[PDB]
Amino acid sequence: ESYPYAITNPYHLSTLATLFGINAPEVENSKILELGCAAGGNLIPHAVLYPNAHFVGVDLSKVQIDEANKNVRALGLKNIEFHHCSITDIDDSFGKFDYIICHGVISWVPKIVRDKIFKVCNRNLSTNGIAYISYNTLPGWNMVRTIRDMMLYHSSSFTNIRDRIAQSRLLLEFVKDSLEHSKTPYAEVLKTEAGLLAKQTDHYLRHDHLEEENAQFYFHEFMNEARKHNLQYLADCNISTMYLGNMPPKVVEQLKAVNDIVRTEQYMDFITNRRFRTTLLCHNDLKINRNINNDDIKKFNIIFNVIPEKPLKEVDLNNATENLQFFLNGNKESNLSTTSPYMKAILYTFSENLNNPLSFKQVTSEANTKLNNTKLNEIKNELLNNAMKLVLQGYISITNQKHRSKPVLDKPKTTQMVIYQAKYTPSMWVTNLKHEPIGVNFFEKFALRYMDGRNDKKAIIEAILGHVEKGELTLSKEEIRKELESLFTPMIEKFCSNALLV
Amino acid sequence: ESYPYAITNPYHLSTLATLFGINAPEVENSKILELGCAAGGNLIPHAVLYPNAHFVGVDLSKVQIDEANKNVRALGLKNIEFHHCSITDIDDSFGKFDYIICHGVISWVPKIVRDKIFKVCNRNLSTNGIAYISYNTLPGWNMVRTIRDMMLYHSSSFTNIRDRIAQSRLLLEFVKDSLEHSKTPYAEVLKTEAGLLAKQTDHYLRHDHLEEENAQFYFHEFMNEARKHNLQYLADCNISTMYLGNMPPKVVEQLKAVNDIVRTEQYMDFITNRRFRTTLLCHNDLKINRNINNDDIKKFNIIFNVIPEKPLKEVDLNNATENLQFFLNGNKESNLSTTSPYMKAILYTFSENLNNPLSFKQVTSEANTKLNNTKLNEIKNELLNNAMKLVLQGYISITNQKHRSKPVLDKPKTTQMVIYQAKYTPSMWVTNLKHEPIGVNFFEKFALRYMDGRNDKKAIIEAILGHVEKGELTLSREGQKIENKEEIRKELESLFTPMIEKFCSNALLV
Ligand SMILES: Nc1ncnc2c1ncn2[C@@H]1O[C@H](CSCC[C@H](N)C(=O)O)[C@@H](O)[C@H]1O
Ligand SMILES: Nc1ncnc2c1ncn2[C@@H]1O[C@H](CSCC[C@H](N)C(=O)O)[C@@H](O)[C@H]1O
Repeated sequence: ESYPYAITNPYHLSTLATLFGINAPEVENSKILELGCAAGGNLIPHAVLYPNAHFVGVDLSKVQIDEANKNVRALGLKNIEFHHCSITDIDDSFGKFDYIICHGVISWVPKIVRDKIFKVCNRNLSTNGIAYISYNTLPGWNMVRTIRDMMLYHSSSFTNIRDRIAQSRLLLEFVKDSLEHSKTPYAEVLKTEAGLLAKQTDHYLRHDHLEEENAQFYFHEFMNEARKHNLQYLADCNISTMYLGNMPPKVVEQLKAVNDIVRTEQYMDFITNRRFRTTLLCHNDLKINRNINNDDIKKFNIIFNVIPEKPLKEVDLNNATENLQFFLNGNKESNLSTTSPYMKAILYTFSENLNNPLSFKQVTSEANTKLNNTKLNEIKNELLNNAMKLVLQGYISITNQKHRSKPVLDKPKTTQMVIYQAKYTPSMWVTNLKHEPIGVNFFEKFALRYMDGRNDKKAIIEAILGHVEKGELTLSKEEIRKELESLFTPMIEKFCSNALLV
Repeated sequence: ESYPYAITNPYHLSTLATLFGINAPEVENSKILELGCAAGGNLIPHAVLYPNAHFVGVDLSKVQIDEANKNVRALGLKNIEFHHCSITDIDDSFGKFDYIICHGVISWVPKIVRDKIFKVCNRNLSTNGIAYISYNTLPGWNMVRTIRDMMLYHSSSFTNIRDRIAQSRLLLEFVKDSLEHSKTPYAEVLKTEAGLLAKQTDHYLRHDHLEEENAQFYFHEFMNEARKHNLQYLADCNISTMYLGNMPPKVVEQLKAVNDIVRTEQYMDFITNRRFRTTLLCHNDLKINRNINNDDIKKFNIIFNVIPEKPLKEVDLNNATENLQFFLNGNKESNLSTTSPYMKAILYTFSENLNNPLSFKQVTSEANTKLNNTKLNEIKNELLNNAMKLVLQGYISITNQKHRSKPVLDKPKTTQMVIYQAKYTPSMWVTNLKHEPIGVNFFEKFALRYMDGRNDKKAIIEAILGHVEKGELTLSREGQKIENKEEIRKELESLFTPMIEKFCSNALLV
């Protein structure tokens, strides 16, 4: 189970670099390095997308690297190589990379390897390159460490990994039952954290990992190390963690009064109990511009994943007594509502383009055709006044990736990575065109096996029919017929709006 | 400022020893050692109370030990020694002690000194003696450490201790400002913690104290160190921290099943976020009896400090359907109510005996007089069935201390220690007979100066009046001053009766 992590997508690093006034290299011709890449699930899909780029993963585990290379051979990729070696084996002969991704390693490795990671992110980084390093942080990690301590101390039962996992689990359940009637805040925190741990699979409970030491960085100590290597802080990959606007305005003005972003970020870590950071680093020499304005939205392609409570053909967009509701990435609650004809036209245009970025001009022109082409100015005004605020709060995505051609649904066609995963892989998820893991059931997976752009609906349904009778697939003959076709159109919608169709 | 800590009282250690089947040494002739005694405010009041007991303090700070010796000399005590030396200087020549008190020390000292504290608590402890060691604990200490890390980080502004203090205060208020509207639970925990910290004085916030390393014990790690020295866990001095009865029965059954008290205690620390322990240890070879029965209440004198909502003379206790309310140490917020006439009679009896220990026979016979002396057996049954449960939950105090004879309020007489504190010391608090600091206002402190067991009420009032006229005490009406000789005499006579009640109920009168 080697997952892609969308937040490490080189196009995301490049986007964030653009936001802050850095011109990062074009992704399609770039060179990309992943440190501690495991079996390559966070790297291989990019190699498939960008045959003109070059990819290098490094991991100390020979079994993971062997699995990486097996999938490389299977996909026919000529642009990617995996090396079984330590990070500490990397030297100047590896060359310079435009993007360096190190996700979930630096907290778990000894000091000599942490120092090496910083040194590679300097020496092997291109002039305008971007380095990603993610790590656990105090104060938020305290609670996790406590539970690990708890599970180790009560786990002296037997010697086996397997046997010990079961009593770790029933210790989590025992904790739940213990706190049943407790109203204190700490009981609430511990109960939720234990519930999370219980949900996880055995690889995360296995006690050899529980015993592993975490570096327990504070942000300012991490940055101390990065600055020793002449790297400066660019951004967190979730920019909403940098948002100061939900705080009292005197406080915000005071935070701006001192100008250093590391101290401000550390302060926010202290008062928010921050447990994890996904940090972007770049070379000291670059001049970063943190002054962001509304018009900056025009620099980017935009995604706002919103689902309207009422369909478009049932509403009159110029009826301003009607407050219409849109659910964000979903949904119920966690939502927004508008009375504006212009904001309605904008939100309806985003809801037809889910996970398919639109330029400022594309969004506003398409919304204007819903307003009879008369409103372009008012629409541009409404988007300008709002977009960047919602981006900085994390509701809207910006990307340097371009709008994708509308998929043709007569003969639905998924991607090379996805067809491969559906045919040859046991996992119940696939990697979409945004480098996001998308969960699928058995019906959706078997159906993805057949979307090459050739087979029509009847053909795909028949190919799946080969699978149901000899399972393989079992759906929870005529009932099977229209049960299968009732599942078809919603599946196509899910694939088309989750960037699984080409 | 050197406070007494009532929880370290050797009579409290002895009481807990008795609860668990240990016969600890008689307090009045004992030998008592305090490690890291600072200025001796936790030791000196016992030397005053127990002329036939011997007391030894040890502290590394010359300034503190000098203050302790100044107060010993001021009090004229011959039974107490204060030594300026390290705990590492203690050896077999110091002799054996029946009680050893180490409070707020071991978490703050290097590993070698911690080793030595355990060693002393074995080698210098009498056969039946009790050692007390308190320390900060994980997981609860995480938050405190975090705030200290924050303060040190956010004030690094070179070179000025007072200015660094001002920056740390500014920081803490800035925190409170930042979290105002935010409703998340972490924000609330942090908010009140920084509130406590802002409340304190400058010596707790000085960066050199913030930089000091805490040992950060888990309980099982503390007990591992104690066991190396052949010390076993007796109990926590707040026994309510040991109580499992508020947890689901199946959980309580599993905990009871594992039959390891140190593991059970650790589990409770994890699920309650325990931040501090006050631990009693004793030699490994003593047989500790953990089976506690209702009738064990008969072994102890008892205090339950309850204030009735309604005066006894306004209620009929024999009424069984009326719900009567009682407020604990306090209160009006935290209370206990009952319709039982027998529990009512017991509760009014405790309310008349505040902070004065009562035997089982005393509680039940006095309760019976309220029920017309026909109820003795029912009242004994009520106390039997509820008392030890309330003890283990922390509501009722048990003590090996004797019942004290009633103070005669005619010529009120306070104790040697508090008459010293009131006359000769700047502090606004005094140390009562139970080793508790009791806050006093200016009128109460002045009054205490004059209660020698000779001055009657008229003479005490005349003395205080002299202070009001000398300019050293002012009385607000309020908020206009009351300046006329008569009418200040009037007001003083108004204030005297509740003051004598408060002293009487706070164990300040002999
Ligand atoms: N010194 C070293 N050099 C190269 N890889 C290392 C290393 N030390 C640890 N690793 C690798 O670092 C990884 C940490 S687990 C994280 C793996 C992957 N990025 C993911 O999130 O799924 C493991 O695959 C381990 O084999
Ligand atoms: N090695 C050592 N030997 C003797 N005293 C020490 C010591 N290390 C620290 N101390 C003393 O331990 C005390 C810690 S502060 C706690 C003091 C006191 N028990 C109270 O609670 O008020 C300080 O007075 C310090 O001087």
